[PDB]
Amino acid sequence: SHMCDAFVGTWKLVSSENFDDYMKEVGVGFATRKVAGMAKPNMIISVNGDVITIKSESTFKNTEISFILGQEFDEVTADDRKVKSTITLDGGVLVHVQKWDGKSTTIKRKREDDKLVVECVMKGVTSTRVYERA
Ligand SMILES: Oc1c(Cl)cc(C(O)(C(F)(F)F)C(F)(F)F)cc1Cl
Repeated sequence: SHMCDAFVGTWKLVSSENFDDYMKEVGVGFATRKVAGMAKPNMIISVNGDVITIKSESTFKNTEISFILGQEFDEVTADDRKVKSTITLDGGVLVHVQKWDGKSTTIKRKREDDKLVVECVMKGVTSTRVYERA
């Protein structure tokens, strides 16, 4: 048993709050915000050795990242930002920082009861997205 066991699996979005405002703060344009805000993604998390894979799949976009904790990688986001990403575990929370154009946003994933809670923060704007097991 190990580092991310309680995150592994297939998760489905069940609620969102403040996501349009988060996307605005990040710089996402109108049409992408509308279509992305409608999305109901599945988040699929797996681990093989030290490599964690996170897939996000919806009618809007299918994306996938694989990474080792603490080890930076280049990522193209679903909104076509080219970012430098680092994901770490901080007291049981997966913390994903994305850097681009002198900006930064942080996405935190936490297990809470039977949910996986995702908090997306850009400056003073936070969005909370709740996922349940599929
Ligand atoms: O699945 C998704 C993933 Cl991985 C990422 C996004 C975004 O890139 C966000 F919010 F992260 F900035 C954006 F901009 F399109 F909204 C949205 C969905 Cl729905």
